[PDB]
Amino acid sequence: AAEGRRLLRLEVRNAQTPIERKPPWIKTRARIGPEYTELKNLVRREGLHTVCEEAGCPNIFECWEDREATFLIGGDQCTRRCDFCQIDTGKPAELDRDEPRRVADSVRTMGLRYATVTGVARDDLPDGGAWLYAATVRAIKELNPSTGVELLIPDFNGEPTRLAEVFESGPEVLAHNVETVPRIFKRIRPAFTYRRSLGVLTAARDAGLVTKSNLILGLGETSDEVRTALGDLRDAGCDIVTITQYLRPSARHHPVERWVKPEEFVQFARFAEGLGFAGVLAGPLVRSSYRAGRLYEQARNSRALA
Amino acid sequence: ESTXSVSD
Ligand SMILES: C[C@H]1O[C@@H](n2cnc3c(N)ncnc32)[C@H](O)[C@@H]1O
Ligand code: MET
Ligand code: SF4
Ligand SMILES: [Cl-]
Repeated sequence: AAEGRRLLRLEVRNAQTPIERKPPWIKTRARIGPEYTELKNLVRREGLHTVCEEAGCPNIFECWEDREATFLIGGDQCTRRCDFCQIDTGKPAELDRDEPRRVADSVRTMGLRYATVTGVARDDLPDGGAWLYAATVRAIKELNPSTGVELLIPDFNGEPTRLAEVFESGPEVLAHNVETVPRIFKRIRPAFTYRRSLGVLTAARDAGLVTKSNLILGLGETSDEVRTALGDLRDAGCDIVTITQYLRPSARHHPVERWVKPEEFVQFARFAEGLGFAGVLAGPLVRSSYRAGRLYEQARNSRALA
Repeated sequence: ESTXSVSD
């Protein structure tokens, strides 16, 4: 495909920028443990995937030690390719219609009171995987009546009826991440658009859902553009936002253009609070699902409302 | 699985 080869050129050029030294404030909070090994056995036992593993998240030992983990539904092959993401690009296997039950069963086994779920893009499917995402939320809630669900979705190309199907499943939080700013958006997430992704949040808000998004900093954006994007998110109706640092998965991935200082993240968090977000969490290794249940509770109690 | 590198 012409698009894959277009990206190959960019990735080969990415690799001309040598891997960056990480600043000293970027460090791993934990080591392997019984809880990690047990969670990993379960995930493999149930033929599931986690984004924690597939996207190479550095918090995996910290989160899993706390029995917090985020499922990746739809397989481990994505039909899209974003220049920060190390999840495999490929042709997905057949739709596993039994996956929603197994996620739900795993949540029960884990005894989770809040479950976080994301997945890959499924452009191979007629409905782009809308049924899969909805059914996973439904399956979790059926098996786990008092468990909150946070669902981090692709955009389903912004198609209203695909979106409506997902929204109808009624997650406690609907997340969809704009990730970066309009000037460089195409260079980072070419299969999406800034405005389409904002429109997904607005659609979720209009459907009565609490909404969440994320920004990945260090991709070329300025802090002024970050402040504009936070305003855009808020105005679009986004309730909860995470503000985070890009880690480069490999030489073939986008270079790290800057390391945002911990004090700068504090300032971004304050700015977002000031704009009226119900929930804000900022920091270099903050991630969309990171401590999400605790963030949800905080949002659920805020004057802001959500 | 392959975890992104932090400071060395
Ligand atoms: C699963 C979520 O993890 C985040 N994500 C994925 N890869 C990276 C990375 N290299 N750096 C930072 N955040 C990342 C995105 O926000 C995505 O939505
Ligand atoms: C696993 S990344 C987050 C969900 C979706 N694939 C997206 O990028 O929009
Ligand atoms: S759509 Fe989501 S899973 Fe697919 S490459 Fe982009 S960030 Fe990764
Ligand atoms: Cl679609």
